[PDB]
Amino acid sequence: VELTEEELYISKKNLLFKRFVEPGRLCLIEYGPYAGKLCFIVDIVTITRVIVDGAFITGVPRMVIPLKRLKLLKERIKINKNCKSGFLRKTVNSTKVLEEFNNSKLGKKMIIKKKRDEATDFERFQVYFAKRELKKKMTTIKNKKN
Amino acid sequence: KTIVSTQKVLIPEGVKVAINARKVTVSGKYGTLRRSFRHLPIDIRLNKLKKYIKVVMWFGVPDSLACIRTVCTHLKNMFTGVTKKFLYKMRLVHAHFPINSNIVDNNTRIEIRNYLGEKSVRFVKALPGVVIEKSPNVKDEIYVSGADIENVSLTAALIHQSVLCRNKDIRKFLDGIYVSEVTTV
Amino acid sequence: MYKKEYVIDCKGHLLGRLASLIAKELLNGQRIVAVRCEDINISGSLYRNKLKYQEFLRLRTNTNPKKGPLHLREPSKILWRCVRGMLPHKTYKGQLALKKLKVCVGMPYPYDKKKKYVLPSALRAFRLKKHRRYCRLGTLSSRVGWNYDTLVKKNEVLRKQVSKAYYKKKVNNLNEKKEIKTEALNLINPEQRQVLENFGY
Amino acid sequence: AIEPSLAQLAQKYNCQKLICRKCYARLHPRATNCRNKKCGRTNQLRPKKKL
Amino acid sequence: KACEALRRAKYKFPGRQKVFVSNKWGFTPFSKDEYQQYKKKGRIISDGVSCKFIREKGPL
Amino acid sequence: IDNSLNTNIHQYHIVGRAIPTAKDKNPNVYRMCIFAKNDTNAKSRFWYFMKKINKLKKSNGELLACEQIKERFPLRVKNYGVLLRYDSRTGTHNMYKEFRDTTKEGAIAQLYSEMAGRHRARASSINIIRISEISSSLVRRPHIKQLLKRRLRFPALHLPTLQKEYRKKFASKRPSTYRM
RNA sequence: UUGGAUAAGGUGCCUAAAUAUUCGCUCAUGAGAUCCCAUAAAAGGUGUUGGUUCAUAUGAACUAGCCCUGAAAAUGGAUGGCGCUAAAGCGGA
Ligand SMILES: O[C@H](c1cc(C(F)(F)F)nc2c(C(F)(F)F)cccc12)[C@@H]1CCCCN1
Ligand SMILES: [Mg+2]
Ligand SMILES: [Mg+2]
Ligand SMILES: [Mg+2]
Ligand SMILES: [Mg+2]
Ligand SMILES: [Mg+2]
Repeated sequence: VELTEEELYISKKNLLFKRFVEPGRLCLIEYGPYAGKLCFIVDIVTITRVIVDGAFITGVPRMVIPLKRLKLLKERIKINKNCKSGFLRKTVNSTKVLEEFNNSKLGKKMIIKKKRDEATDFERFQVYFAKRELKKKMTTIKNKKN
Repeated sequence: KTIVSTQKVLIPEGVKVAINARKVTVSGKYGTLRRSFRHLPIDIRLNKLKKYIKVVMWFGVPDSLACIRTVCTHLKNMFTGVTKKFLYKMRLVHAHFPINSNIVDNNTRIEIRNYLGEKSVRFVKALPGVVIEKSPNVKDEIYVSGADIENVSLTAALIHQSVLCRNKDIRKFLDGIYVSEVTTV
Repeated sequence: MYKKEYVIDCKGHLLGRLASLIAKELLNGQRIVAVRCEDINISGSLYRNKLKYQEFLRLRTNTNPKKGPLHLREPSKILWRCVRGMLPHKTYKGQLALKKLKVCVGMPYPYDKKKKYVLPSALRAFRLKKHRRYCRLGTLSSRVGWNYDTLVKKNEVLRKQVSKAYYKKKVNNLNEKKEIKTEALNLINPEQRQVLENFGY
Repeated sequence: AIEPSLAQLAQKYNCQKLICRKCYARLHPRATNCRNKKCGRTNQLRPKKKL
Repeated sequence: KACEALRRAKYKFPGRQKVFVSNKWGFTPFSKDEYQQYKKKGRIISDGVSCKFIREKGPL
Repeated sequence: IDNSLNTNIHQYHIVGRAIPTAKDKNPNVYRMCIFAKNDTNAKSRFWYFMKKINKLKKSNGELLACEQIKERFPLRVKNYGVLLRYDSRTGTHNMYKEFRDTTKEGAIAQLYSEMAGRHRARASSINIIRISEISSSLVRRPHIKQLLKRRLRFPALHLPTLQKEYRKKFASKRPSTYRM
């Protein structure tokens, strides 16, 4: 039996708790040897511990972690509970979830940060120069407006 | 610890329910009631398309569940109030001296005179938004009414306190106003 | 703690922890202005806190109360006292550190235009479970005779309006800046523009 | 002059309660414990003495 | 009732005591079931309170 | 590999027997799994148990074998039932607790913590009598039953544990515990 | 004497070192806080947290942790102080 127009309501009904820890949630590891790394929730051990797996695209092996060490992302991909690592890899690649994540604000900012970190002095200088140029132009525009 | 605990509070027909952050506000036939619940961790949610409102609590011991239940009950009470005024019938029993009950200031501030014959005036003011009426049917009873199930109750309690005697045998001196019936209009 | 003067917004903080945080910084060599001290929270139930305060008050010097424990009942004053407690104030360095601290109720003259900082490891929202009883410091102060609470609140409210007004203007300015940036990104140089894009800006 | 029903009602409040054998607290007539902290919530309850 | 009595008594001793219901038959050092079994094959003679167990040792 | 998360409790199969004597040429060999932090500790535990049970002491017996058993499927959630004997300040008690974990060792580690926390029972005072994997039809403890739920889902209410790099005592704007 | 690495103990600040991580347990209208050590008990507790034994998802009885009562002295007042409750308490790892 269908909903007809209740579907819309369901879609747009504010839920206080988005991002549930559950199989196939994206997840940014915050604390430990692995941090800033992405990793998917495979199974769940207890109310406090979960098994994560960073699909061989990511560097992080299947392992148990405290949920406290994870920050849930808006991303999810439907997966069978008992899904092995290979299967996970297959699915995520297919769905292009990583790309989506990157596109998203947080992912973008992370990537920017990474770029900043990895930059050469010259590159930094180039950026500075660009900024200066923009400021000049911006200043001119402001003057014109005035 | 119990992962998920839920309680469904069915809303009546002619009730305008409005929640945000545990600050529930209900509009009805007999006034608007606002009562915050932001002292317990609860993600209460509306269902405006259909009926009912859902109170859900994640994790937490039995205490949490109890709290949730209490909240639900409160909500129900509020709904009831909005639909219909909460009638608190208060009968005053006297052994010798008839209790002179005088209502003033728009059915607020009930003045109690000649209790046990002390010739003094007992002043008891009603809470915000609660009407106090006298008997149209019998000879003694006093109606305490007005939306909020809580406020009315409080008022009644206050009235009772104002009445009750002091340093004498309470089993012999049964004089005073007492809550006879807890009903709705 | 390498800034000239840190202004700390004391609202939503947990007292003792906040004090501790302050003290170390002071010792290191940092000018701290603890601002808006009426809204500092204590982890005990309000009544318990009140009782404790009363007890403290009771311990005065028996011979001549002109000396001994001065029971300063202003929230800011209380905070200051707490800070002092966590310091070697009997030496010279400690004294200096103490002096460096400045406490304010609400927000006064210069500390409305200065950036207000928050200590996240001391916040009530991050240090207390939400089923435990907490106590606002201002309320406590009022209970143990401070009087100037309502006035303070009023002042705060007044300030808020001003802040809002200022905030609107700021927002507008930001928007304008953004617009300008959008306009001018096409007026630079291609490669440079690309580079800029790459590095987030 | 106390009409029976009224009297009964009065009793309901003033008389038909329990009492803590330790701190004398007036308790509901169906209570199992003291409710008061000083007796350490004793289970030692007696009925309110009638007449 | 016995247990209750014991508990009451305990209220009067010093230190820490405990009421302990036994799987024994009663003062006799045999489990109830064991005692029953013995009775069934008649390897036990009851005197007064205490009972003797035939050990297969004495002369005829 | 994480070195902050790990609990160094392993399981060891130990086999030992009393030294043969002229009067008892063919002694009886005893085997057990023992949960302990290192191999020597495991051995010691085994010896203690032998002492408790049979007439045997380390001085008149010999260890035949010590294995160290690794979990076969260290990434499969399993529901563990455990039986314990523990000593309180007031006396001695038997008990059964259940722990959902990914390895026997992990379960044991959990258990030790639990006993320490809930009963103030120190490691010395506990004797693990059997841990076995319980099927989901025989789960008796509600805190494990709940987990065994079908399409289980829960939000994340835990407070962020930032790295001591991005942990700063001065913050710009008041952080948010809500997240999402 | 210099440099190193520890011991006992600690690592919120005083106070050098964790507002470390990890799993529990505690809320106290006179919490608790580490050998000697600077006190607390019998008896309770429909406080909560585990258990055990029973009975027909309730009713029992018990049991032990923390907590509460029991817990009253004289200058003011002392986990060393400040404080601390998603502990900076108690039991661990
Ligand atoms: O340390 C406690 C205490 C003191 C003072 C202070 F000295 F600043 F007024 N304020 C306290 C507060 C306060 F009210 F938040 F300031 C709460 C709890 C205990 C306090 C007192 C001191 C005497 C013995 C224990 N209670
Ligand atoms: Mg040296
Ligand atoms: Mg060293
Ligand atoms: Mg230091
Ligand atoms: Mg304090
Ligand atoms: Mg310390």
